[PDB]
Parts: sequence; structure tokens; C-alpha cells
Amino acid sequence: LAPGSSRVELFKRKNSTVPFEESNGTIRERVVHSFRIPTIVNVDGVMVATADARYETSFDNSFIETAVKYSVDDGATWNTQIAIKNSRASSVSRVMDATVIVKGNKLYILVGSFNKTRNSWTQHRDGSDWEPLLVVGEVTKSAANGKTTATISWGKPVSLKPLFPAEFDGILTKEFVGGVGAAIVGSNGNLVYPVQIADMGGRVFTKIMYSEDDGNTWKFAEGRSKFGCSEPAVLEWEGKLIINNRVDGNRRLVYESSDMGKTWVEALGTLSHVWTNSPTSNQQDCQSSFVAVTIEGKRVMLFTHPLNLKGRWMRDRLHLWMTDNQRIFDVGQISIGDENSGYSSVLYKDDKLYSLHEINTNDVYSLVFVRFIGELQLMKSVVRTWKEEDNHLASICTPVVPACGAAVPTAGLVGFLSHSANGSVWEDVYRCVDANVANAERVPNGLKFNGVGGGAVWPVARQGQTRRYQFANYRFTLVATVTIDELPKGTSPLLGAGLEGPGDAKLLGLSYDKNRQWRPLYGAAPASPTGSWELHKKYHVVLTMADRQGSVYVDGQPLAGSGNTVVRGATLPDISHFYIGGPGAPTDSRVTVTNIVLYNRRLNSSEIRTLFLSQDMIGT
Ligand SMILES: CC(=O)N[C@H]1[C@H]([C@H](O)[C@H](O)CO)OC(C(=O)O)=C[C@@H]1O
Ligand SMILES: *[C@@H]1O[C@H](CO)[C@@H](O)[C@H](O)[C@H]1NC(C)=O
Ligand SMILES: *[C@@H]1O[C@H](CO)[C@@H](O)[C@H](O)[C@H]1NC(C)=O
Ligand SMILES: *[C@@H]1O[C@H](CO)[C@@H](O)[C@H](O)[C@H]1NC(C)=O
Ligand SMILES: *[C@@H]1O[C@H](CO)[C@@H](O)[C@H](O)[C@H]1NC(C)=O
Ligand SMILES: *[C@@H]1O[C@H](CO)[C@@H](O)[C@H](O)[C@H]1NC(C)=O
Repeated sequence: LAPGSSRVELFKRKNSTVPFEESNGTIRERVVHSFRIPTIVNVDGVMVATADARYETSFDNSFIETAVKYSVDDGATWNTQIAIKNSRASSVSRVMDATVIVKGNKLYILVGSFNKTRNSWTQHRDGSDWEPLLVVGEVTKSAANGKTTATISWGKPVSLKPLFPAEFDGILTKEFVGGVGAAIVGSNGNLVYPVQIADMGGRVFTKIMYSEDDGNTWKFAEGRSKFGCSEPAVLEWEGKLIINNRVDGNRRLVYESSDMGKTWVEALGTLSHVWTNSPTSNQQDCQSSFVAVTIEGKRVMLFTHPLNLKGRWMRDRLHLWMTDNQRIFDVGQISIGDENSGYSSVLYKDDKLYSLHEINTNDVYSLVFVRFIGELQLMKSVVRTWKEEDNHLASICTPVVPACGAAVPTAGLVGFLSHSANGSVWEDVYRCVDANVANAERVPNGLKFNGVGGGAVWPVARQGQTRRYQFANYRFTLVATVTIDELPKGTSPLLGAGLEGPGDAKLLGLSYDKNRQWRPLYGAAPASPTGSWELHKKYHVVLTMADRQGSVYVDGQPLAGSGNTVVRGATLPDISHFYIGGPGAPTDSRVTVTNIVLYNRRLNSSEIRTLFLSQDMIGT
């Protein structure tokens, strides 16, 4: 966990007590084997932590009730209750998997309820022992002489089953549950719940169940995920709802929707497929928290997920990520060493960052309450860097084009390599994904390469487990200022996006040859000379790839062949990295490149001219 940060075993396995109330009223303090499925929120000043209180064993299909522990002193002190009771219909009756919403001084909890099944939910024969329960709680935060206090009265639970269609587009429905963890209140005031639906047969999938009348009605919105998507999380971004899904056996799928879920678009230019369940991505996946907060004047999203280096359900190394839907920063591990963590929750309150997440030892589970001093600190530092640079760049008077000129483009400006560097790392100005460097010597705002393999590699698939530049495969705009320093024996590489796989494939890219012509590479079509360039002279290159199409620009003008289809078929390309210069063959590209900019969209033509018109102004 960050140096400075700390934690406390808030819901301690086999130690902590919950007031279990017997059939006939008596209430007894009772030990609880494992506490799993945490969520901690902030109802009007009073901290609320909800969880599965699994009395006898950690297994899903045993006896479970929803416990809370709220507080009015930022964790100094804590009270404990049992928010929802199970039916008590057998020795496995349970309510679980709370998905929580907070509006005003009310808490709307949504849990799955089962009576006697001993197998898990997707494999049930019908939905007859399952019920979707809605429960509301109200925080009453009265005080007393320099000492606030508070109560939470919980209401009888209400079943949502009569409002669940038997059919979705002809998909027979079996059962549903909320996504797990915190959901939200829409900026339009709706109560929105991401929910996971199992059909008759075990296919699972995701949807938005919302309320525009504070709890009284619920509507199942038109759109859905792909099959294999479960435990969705949700937040609102620039008028849109963004739904991050858990995906067993594959990479995490992300969808955006602008109509409260009526239509879903897969977020291929931003967050989809970036995150995953294990280095090899074929393991069971794991719940995540995905929360919109404002830090240092700026709205970012916050995302938690373990690396699972150990695999299966160990869920070691919980991580924390922060993104503005453009850049993605890895804050670090919020958990200690090789401990096995699990489902987590993050909460920003009165300028303090916190977490409530699982720890697992021999499958007996605890919930730790963590204080993110370190992380927050680091988080502000980079939000400061994003604002700081966005604004700078957005404040450069670029030249007026014969019709101050249009702004330097910063929207979806993902990364940028300028002046800061050394012999083996060109650093990202937006502090997220640096460049790996070789045989280079510094020049203002960039590197002059010279030597076998001199160039730089901006990891794309080579990034590894988490793939933060996953976007390039859908669209990108790669920009750079260059000169050719020495003529090439034949043809050498200048700037590109090269393909994972055997051989030496490139998606789109540009090279120069012995004749002083440019050789743009458009997918697998063979390079063919075009134009003229003059050693030493400064050129503005921009490579552009969208709609499976590519274009290359020199001096704001597109070279011949631009627009050529660059990849065939439905699968997205798997870009390995972007190359600057000439990072098998002993490639010695003798060039100097400076100020490389990266965008998650296809900049436009006037946008490209803005950059061409202002490249001697963007540098750090
Ligand atoms: C209803 C239920 O089974 N809940 C469990 C869920 C589910 O089992 C699985 O995601 C696929 O059905 O999994 C997990 C889990 O740590 O993986 C915890 C949940 O409590
Ligand atoms: C519960 O754990 C606490 C934390 O250290 C400790 O004080 C105490 O020994 C434990 N009580 C039990 C049930 O043994
Ligand atoms: C309620 O149930 C418990 C369970 O053993 C019993 O001992 C308790 O005193 C009961 N209360 C009454 C008044 O029966
Ligand atoms: C489950 O059991 C309870 C307790 O008797 C019953 O009233 C409830 O309605 C049952 N319904 C389901 C979800 O099968
Ligand atoms: C080079 O600089 C980067 C950050 O600028 C740093 O991570 C690296 O360790 C430095 N030194 C080496 C060995 O390249
Ligand atoms: C180019 O895009 C910029 C910003 O996204 C915008 O100002 C301008 O209207 C666009 N021009 C075209 C060609 O649509």
C-alpha cells in the first residue's frame, strides 16, 4: 500500500460480531466466519460500510445476511447492524451481493435472495428460489453537545420480481442481480442500477434498471452487454453512462450509452479491453469498483481491480487506476504484498481517499478499511500535471490561417513525449506510458538517434497485462517533428504502428529511402516511393488511422495512397507498439524526432494544420 497510507481490519473474520436476531426477537451477538462483498459510501457525512456477513463459511451458497457498520467520525468509531435478514427458509437461505445507491439521506440497497439452492445462480433450473430484493435505509444524523450521532433505520425489503420481464428480445429470463457495489444517481436525478441477468440456460448479461420516481417504479432499459458479461459497475461521464463489465475468461468489456441504457456502444476508443483478470487473461475475473470523483478541480474516474498474478480466485495485488477517459494512470497496489485481496470499494469524502476491500487467507475473508494518504497525494500530483499541460497547450496562440488561430488540440490528447528524457526512457509528459529508448542522444524536445537499433518503443500490446493504449487498434493520430540526418543505404523506418505477430508487420507507418523519397506503409500493401524530402530539413509527420483506414501526412498534406484500407476483417488489429526511428535487421535509422503526440481519435484536417502550424510552440 502507499508509504503513508494505512489500514485496519474493520470487519475481522472469526472475530467480529453482528447482532443476529433470532426467530422470536432475541438478538444475540454472533461470530462471523467471513465478511465478503464490501461497499463503503458517504450518506450525508456518516460513513456507511455494507457487506455479506457469511456466518458459517465463505461459500456463496451458505447462510448469509447483509451487515452494516456506519460512522459519524471518519472511522474513529463504528456501530454495527444487520441491514437485511434472510428468509431463514433453510440452512442456506441468504441475501447477498449488495449493489448500493445513495440519494440524499437515503440508502437504496439491492441484493439477491435465495432460499435453499446449493448450486450457483446461473445454473438454476428456473428462478423459483430467487428474488431480487430492494431495501431502503434513512440516515438520521442528529447530534448532541459537540458530538454528532446518527441512526439508520432499515425498512422491510421489497421484492422486485413482478417487474422483471420473462422475455428480453426473446431471451428467456431466469434471474437477476445488481452489479455489486456502488451504483449512482444520474445527473437527471435517476436512480440507476447496473444489473446482471442470467437467461434460462446460464448465459449471463448486463443491463441498466433505473428509476425516475425515486424507487417507486423500475424500468429495464433497451440495451445490453455481450453474453459473458457479469457484475457490471457504472458511473456517469459527460452525459453518458459508462458500464464496465466483469468478464470471466477474457478481457474486460466496456460500453457507453447516452440514453440511459436504451442503446449501448462498445467503448473501443477508450476503456474497453484495457483491463483484465490475469496476465494471460483466461482466469475467472473479479468484481471492480468504478467511481466518478472530482480531484483538484478535475473529474476523473477511479477503478480498482487485482492483478491476480497467482490466478484463479486468489486475486492478489489489488490496484488503483485513475483516468480522464483519455490518459490512464496506475496509482499502485492498495493491498499489502502478495496477500490475496478480492472485491474492493473506493470512497472520496471531504478530501480523503479510502478503501474497503477483501483480504483472503485460506478462504476465510476479512474487510480492511484503508486510508489512502499516499495514493491521494500521488493522485493530486498527476491531476495537477494534466490540468497544467492541457491548459498550457490550450493557451498557445497558434497562427492565423488565411481565410490567434484555432487552439492546439488537446481533446483526447492521450500522451506526449517531448523534452524530458535520458539514455533509456523518453518520459510521457502526461505521466502514464513512457517510451523505451536506445542508441539516443538528447536534442531540444526530443532525441537524435544514432546506432544499431537506435529508436524508441512506445509499448502498446507490449504494455502487457493492462493495455492502456488499447485504443490505437480502433483509431489513432500519431504526430511528430523530424529530420533525416543521414541517407539510408536503402529504405529505413521513421515512425509507425507495428503489428504483434511473426514477421515484421506494420499497421500504418512511414519510412524514407536512398533516393530521398518517402515510403508510407499502408497495412500489407507494398511501400512505393512518393515525393521528395531534403536531408536536414524539418518535417511534420502525422499518421492517421480510423475506420480500418490509414493516411500519412507530410507538412500538413497527405501523401499518395492515404485513405488506403489498412486492415481487413472484423477483428481489431493487435498493435504491438509505436516506433519512433528505428528501434532482426541491424536497423540504423539516422534521424532526429521531437515532440511526439498521441491521440485516441482521428484528428481532422484543420486539426492537423493547427499542429503543423504550431510545432515549434508545443514543446516542454
Ligand atoms: C450469486 C453468486 O453466486 N454470487 C457470487 C459470484 C457468482 O458466483 C459468479 O460471479 C458467477 O455466477 O461470484 C463471486 C465471486 O467471488 O466470484 C462472489 C459472488 O457472491
Ligand atoms: C479480535 O481481534 C482483536 C484485534 O487484535 C484482538 O484484540 C482480540 O484478541 C480478538 N478477539 C478474539 C475473538 O479473540
Ligand atoms: C427467543 O429464542 C431464543 C433462542 O434460543 C430463546 O432462548 C430466547 O430467550 C427466546 N425468547 C423468548 C422470550 O422465548
Ligand atoms: C423464500 O422463502 C420465504 C420464507 O418462507 C418465502 O416467503 C419467500 O417468499 C420465498 N420466496 C422465494 C424467493 O422463493
Ligand atoms: C532514465 O529516466 C527515466 C525517467 O526519466 C528513469 O525511469 C530511468 O531510470 C532513468 N535512467 C535510466 C537508467 O535510463
Ligand atoms: C475540426 O475539428 C475541430 C475540433 O474538433 C473543429 O474546430 C472543426 O470544426 C473541425 N473541422 C472539420 C473539418 O469538421
